[PDB]
This record gives sequence, C-alpha cells and structure tokens, in this order.
Amino acid sequence: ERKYLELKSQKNLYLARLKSAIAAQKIEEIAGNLDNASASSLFERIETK
Amino acid sequence: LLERLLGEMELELIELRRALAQTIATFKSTERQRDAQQLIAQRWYEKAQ
Ligand SMILES: Nc1ncnc2c1ncn2[C@@H]1O[C@H](COP(=O)(O)OP(=O)(O)O)[C@@H](O)[C@H]1O
Repeated sequence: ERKYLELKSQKNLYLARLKSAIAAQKIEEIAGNLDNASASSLFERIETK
Repeated sequence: LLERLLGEMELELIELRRALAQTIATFKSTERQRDAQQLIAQRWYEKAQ
C-alpha cells in the first residue's frame, strides 16, 4: 500500500509533461515560418497565391 | 474541321497564358527571398562595426 501511492503521485505529473510536449509539436509545425518560401509554411503558400 | 480546330486552339492559348504566370511567381519569389539573406549579412556587418 505504501509503495502503491508513490506511483500514482507521479502518474499525473508525467501525463502533464506528455500533454505539454505533444501540443508544442503540434503548434510548431503550424509555425508558418515566412522564411521557408517553399509552401511548407502555409503563409508563404498564400503569398505565392 | 475549321470550327473544331480553332476551338481547340483558343482553349490551348489560355492554358499557356496561365502557365506563364506561375513562372513569374517564382522569378519574383526568389528575388524577394534573395533580398532577405543579404539583409541578414548586413546585420552581422553592422554588429561587427
Ligand atoms: N534561420 C532560419 N530559420 C528558420 N528557417 C529558415 C532560416 N533560414 C532559411 N529558412 C527557411 O527554412 C526552409 C526549410 O526548407 P523546407 O524544407 O521547404 O521547409 P521545411 O523545413 O518546413 O520542410 C527554407 O525554405 C528556408 O526558406
């Protein structure tokens, strides 16, 4: 029982880190960097249009 | 044939007109891209001053 708690007290902490990084990856790919000039950034794709 | 042939000819010409525009886009796009790099080099040169 004492060993049981030490696991649960950390599980929530790991999930938070996982949700933080996974979201960060999602945001960055949509960065739409203006410098790409290759349509990889959706903004520069608009500029070409 | 004469009526049919010209109809094909007119259809082709606009396709040429559309394609040539895309060439201009890259010609302008790279030129804008070119100016960006030298600006960065200027920053280092200005910083080196
Ligand atoms: N200092 C920089 N930081 C980020 N991106 C840059 C920098 N200098 C140039 N770039 C851009 O990064 C892009 C990488 O090319 P590309 O493979 O088309 O994009 P992606 O990395 O999205 O596949 C280039 O098109 C270029 O315009």
